Amino acid sequence: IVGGQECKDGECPWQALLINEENEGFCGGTILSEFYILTAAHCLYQAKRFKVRVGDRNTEQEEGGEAVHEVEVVIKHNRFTKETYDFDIAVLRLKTPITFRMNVAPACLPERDWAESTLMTQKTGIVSGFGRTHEKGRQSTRLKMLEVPYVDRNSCKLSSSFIITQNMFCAGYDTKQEDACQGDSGGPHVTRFKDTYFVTGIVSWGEGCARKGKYGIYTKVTAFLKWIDRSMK
Amino acid sequence: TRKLCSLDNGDCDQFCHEEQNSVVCSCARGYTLADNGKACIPTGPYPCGKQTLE
Ligand SMILES: CN1CCc2nc(C(=O)N[C@@H]3C[C@@H](C(=O)N(C)C)CC[C@@H]3NC(=O)c3cc4cc(Cl)ccc4[nH]3)sc2C1
Ligand SMILES: [Ca+2]
Ligand SMILES: [Ca+2]
Repeated sequence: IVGGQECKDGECPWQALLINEENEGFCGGTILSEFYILTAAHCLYQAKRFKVRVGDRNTEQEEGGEAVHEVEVVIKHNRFTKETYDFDIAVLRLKTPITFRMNVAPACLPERDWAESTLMTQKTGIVSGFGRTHEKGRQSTRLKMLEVPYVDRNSCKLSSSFIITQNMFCAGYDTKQEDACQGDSGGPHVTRFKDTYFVTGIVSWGEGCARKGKYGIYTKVTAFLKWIDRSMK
Repeated sequence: TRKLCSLDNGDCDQFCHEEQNSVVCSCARGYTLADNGKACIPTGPYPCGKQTLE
């Protein structure tokens, strides 16, 4: 996250962190339930073996609430393609259930039509993660969050060097210096509605971070709600 | 002119659907629709979508 603020205690409890063999975070996820993490398909190629950390807000310290879960099954969308990052979505089933507690709790899955008509027409959503704090920078040791405007789909297509499929949407700022960034990928984009947070996106890609005339590109969760349902059985 | 689910989400806490010419509310998994047919009440601890307060 470039800009924004730290997640304070209890604020981003649906955040998961995918960690490689060196215990270092390379991607984000969203807690969907005690057994299932939502993340991006492209994140699966970033490490041969990986686990999921939840409850973490500061990677430099053991504040007690943290827990690592092994992955049992990886359910990657069969139409994912590296070239366009279309269908950039995966669900992970954990070997052991997550225990909800302070800083550890699921985001809600919305219903498609309502979400599209009511959540994705709100002014902003919220993206969070431990990713880079500027394009060239290092990853953040603190969990951050950032309010990001939904972006008009035509502006987004005109802004972009690469194809924006209907499985994607855009969010963030034209020139203001706040955006998600590398390492946030796979993490949550949720939309608040009356103090309840619904998952609306998965951090997917951007052309660098916070570049002028460029936006964050997210997987469109509402295109995949049946698919997530199925994957979770 | 905004009617039903387009007028303030139909007064629903969460999901609003229009059936016939009337608002029907519902709720994410882990919530129960209240007796007024509009509010959503959590059925247990750590309901989805709530920031944790303890
Ligand atoms: C069709 N393509 C899909 C993948 C892609 N990645 C691209 C890229 O520039 N990536 C960076 C260099 C890339 C790289 O190092 N290369 C050698 C290509 C590695 C990932 C980088 N990603 C990000 O910096 C990133 C991810 C992200 C997510 C969101 Cl929501 C907002 C901002 C944002 N910024 S451009 C592109 C176009
Ligand atoms: Ca920690
Ligand atoms: Ca920008």
